[PDB]
Amino acid sequence: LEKDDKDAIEEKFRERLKELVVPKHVMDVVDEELSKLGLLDNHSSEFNVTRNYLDWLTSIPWGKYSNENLDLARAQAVLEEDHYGMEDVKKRILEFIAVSQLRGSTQGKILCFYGPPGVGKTSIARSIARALNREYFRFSVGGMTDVAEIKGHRRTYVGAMPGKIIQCLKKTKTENPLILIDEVDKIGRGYQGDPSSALLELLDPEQNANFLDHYLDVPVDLSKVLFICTANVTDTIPEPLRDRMEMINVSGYVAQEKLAIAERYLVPQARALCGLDESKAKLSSDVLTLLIKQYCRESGVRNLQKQVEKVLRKSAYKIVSGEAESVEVTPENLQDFVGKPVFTVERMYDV
Amino acid sequence: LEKDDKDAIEEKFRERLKELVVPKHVMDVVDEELSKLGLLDNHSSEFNVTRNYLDWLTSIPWGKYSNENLDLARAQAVLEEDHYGMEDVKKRILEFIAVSQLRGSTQGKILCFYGPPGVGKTSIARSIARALNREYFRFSVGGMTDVAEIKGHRRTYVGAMPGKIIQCLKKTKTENPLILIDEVDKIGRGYQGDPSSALLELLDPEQNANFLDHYLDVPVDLSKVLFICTANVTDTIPEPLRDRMEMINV
Ligand SMILES: Nc1ncnc2c1ncn2[C@@H]1O[C@H](COP(=O)(O)OP(=O)(O)OP(O)(O)=S)[C@@H](O)[C@H]1O
Ligand SMILES: Nc1ncnc2c1ncn2[C@@H]1O[C@H](COP(=O)(O)OP(=O)(O)OP(O)(O)=S)[C@@H](O)[C@H]1O
Ligand SMILES: [Mg+2]
Ligand SMILES: [Mg+2]
Repeated sequence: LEKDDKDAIEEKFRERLKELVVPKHVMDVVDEELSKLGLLDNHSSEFNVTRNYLDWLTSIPWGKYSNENLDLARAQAVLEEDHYGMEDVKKRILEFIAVSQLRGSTQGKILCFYGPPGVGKTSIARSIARALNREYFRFSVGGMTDVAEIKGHRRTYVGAMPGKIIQCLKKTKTENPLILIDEVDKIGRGYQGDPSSALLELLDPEQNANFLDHYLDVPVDLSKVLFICTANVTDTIPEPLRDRMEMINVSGYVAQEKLAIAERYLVPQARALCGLDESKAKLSSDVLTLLIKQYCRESGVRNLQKQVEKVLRKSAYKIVSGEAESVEVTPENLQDFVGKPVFTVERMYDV
Repeated sequence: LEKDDKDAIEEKFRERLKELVVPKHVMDVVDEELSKLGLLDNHSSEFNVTRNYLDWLTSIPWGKYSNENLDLARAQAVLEEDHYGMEDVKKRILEFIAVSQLRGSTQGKILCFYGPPGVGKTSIARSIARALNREYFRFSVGGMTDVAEIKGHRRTYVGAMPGKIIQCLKKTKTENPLILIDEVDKIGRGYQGDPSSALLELLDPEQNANFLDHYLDVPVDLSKVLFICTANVTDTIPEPLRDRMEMINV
């Protein structure tokens, strides 16, 4: 077993590294460690750390890129297909694809939506990632207070693994994932190395190219990512970190727009969810108008979500074991069919 | 000792996996960990760690569904006899089962109760779980501050164990237990990682499907669950969290 066994894996790391355009910072560090692996007995207690370190270091993609759809004409459709309104964020992504159409190679940026809850902030990134066609990911940071998740540990410790971003980058083979940090403003104070101190080193647009996770210390390029971050309010963020990234402000909706979203997605979205059908559980557009005028006039689009869902489920139970084979919601019933209205119709002096 | 060995623990895990209908995603992580176990020397700190983490990955049910009852009036009996009145909630759950019976497969939701103390808000939960047949579980959050309790720890720490809900879930084989958070108003805040920062990830009606626990990183779909939350006065709850979950006033 002089040439057997060890030669297999040592060749294996070659093969997996062949196709990549390995950066020169790494290519020195790799092969000498492969030599060190070639020296020692397979059962040597260190061998299982080195065999691990290569398995990560051979595996994280190095300059491999998932070519993105570039034409914006077709981008308009898919960007619109799954959300309505929100024109300014649509325009910002259109600008980004425009620039990337201009200067050849793909390139990243950072952004930070923020605004009223339920505007659609978290609900868009999946759409964008389908739009550009760069690989999606998501990574909530809410309440996190341990920097190790953004960094990893030193590999001296048993079982140490690289910071979460590297696990992402392995799991989404392309080098330019659409990372989506989330709920940034509610990130915790860990009272010993809180994460806000960490994030600045990642998110700085110029310094980002040399992020260095503690586990495998070799620098990784990261300009290509398109980070996105969201928060319902933008005061908790420390001042420099607030400086680092653009703050698009998602807008709250208005009752014309609420009705607009209503017919297009919401009612179908839940009618399929409950299994009802057209002509068995019909809703007038005037019922949808009245729900907004009376029962829900808040900036979000969750509240109306719950009204228009409950209105269906009442009909659900009212059919399957009730006496009517088909409900037909009409305005005359709503005051009882959903509860008493919140908003009053301010009609005091008609005389 | 029945010849304890690498291939034996590898088998017992493998056999344990079969009945489950695992998501294709986590199956690959398990297959890598299995090879990494087999190569690893038997007695070493890395080995016992990785064996433990793989044990947890097999222990979590994947796709098991304790049967949800379907009959309405027969459920109405068990929801009526042991708690007088409170027509609102007894009507709500009845509507919900009417839907779940209608659209085939079981499906979760989320909701919350609020009102004067002693109205029975906590009392009704176990009656519900007996009515719909979902396995019960409860865990007060009152006064809790350490966020890790609902998200575990990194697993490279010596004794780290997965967050609370996963412990709730391994013990009761259903993928759809009726978790019953209690006293949401009085979660700890203002000096350590607020649990409220974390709860949004759970209670998001749709995004919960990729809840991601620190210990076992692999996303844990839990959309089928039926959370319930209680709080005698609905003011201390920060607004974004109050958005997620429909209020009901006994
Ligand atoms: N223009 C839109 N079209 C369709 N659905 C929308 C739109 N805007 C918002 N939504 C809905 O908003 C819901 C939640 O989206 P989210 O962005 O998660 O809400 P949110 O604004 O992130 O609130 P948070 O979680 O407090 S930051 C989803 O059910 C979407 O369907
Ligand atoms: N309709 C009812 N039938 C029978 N017992 C009831 C009813 N409503 C309330 N109770 C009683 O309410 C008592 C306590 O119920 P709880 O739900 O704990 O009250 P509570 O409203 O939860 O108050 P908390 O603990 O401050 S939130 C039990 O002894 C029940 O027997
Ligand atoms: Mg959100
Ligand atoms: Mg109680």
